[PDB]
Amino acid sequence: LPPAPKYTESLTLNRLCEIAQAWASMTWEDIDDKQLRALLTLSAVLVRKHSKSQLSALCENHVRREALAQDQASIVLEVYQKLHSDKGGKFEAALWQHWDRGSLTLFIHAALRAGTTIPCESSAIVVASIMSLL
Amino acid sequence: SLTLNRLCEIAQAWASMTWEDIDDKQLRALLTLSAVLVRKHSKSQLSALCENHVRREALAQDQASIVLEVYQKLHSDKGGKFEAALWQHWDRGSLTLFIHAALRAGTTIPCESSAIVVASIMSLL
Repeated sequence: LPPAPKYTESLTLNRLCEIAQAWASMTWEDIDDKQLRALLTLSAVLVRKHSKSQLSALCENHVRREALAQDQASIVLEVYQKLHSDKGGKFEAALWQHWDRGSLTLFIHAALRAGTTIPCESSAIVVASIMSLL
Repeated sequence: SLTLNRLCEIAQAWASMTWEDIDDKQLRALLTLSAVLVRKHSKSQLSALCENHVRREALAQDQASIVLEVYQKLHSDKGGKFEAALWQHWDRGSLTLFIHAALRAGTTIPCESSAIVVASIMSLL
């Protein structure tokens, strides 16, 4: 336990969140693959900003807003876990090249909706503690 | 509830205000806010926080290691264990300055070290 110390436009966490939420609330009926590829990277990073305790939370926000069968519910949770653990973009890259690009679009979009919408902290006493600052 | 976005709006609102008139109740909540916010950054960016924290505080490199240690131990923390130890062990002033610098640095460093990931995400602004 260590002693106390003795005496334009960057991608801050705040801006990551504003981008993710801005795009999550849009309709994507005109995006090219460059925008989708970037949305994929945004969504993988956004997942990694959540604690893994909350991984399940994202998934089952995702399952409910998209009305998925246990078939895809299982797959969705595994994808969130493989993105949360992803190193060097290996799994992300596999997703981009191998998944059907339209189902990958639906997944990316629902992932941005879940990341900007679930609580980032499960413990209610931490939630109340932080929210007392107003 | 406490989404990532509102966690950030809170941390940014408080980092940019002056705490010359806050009680220990507000400070204790602020320490918790900064531990959560540190945990939102990837572990590779810990050093970035450290260097911002040192440079904005005009701290000797002597202290840099100590500062980085605190960041890592806040980043590791489960059950608020280390957070609690820190709170009761450090004096109010050292703790105020560190928490405040942590809210400035946490809301302002890039959250991603890779320039290609950064350019890709920033193509959507």
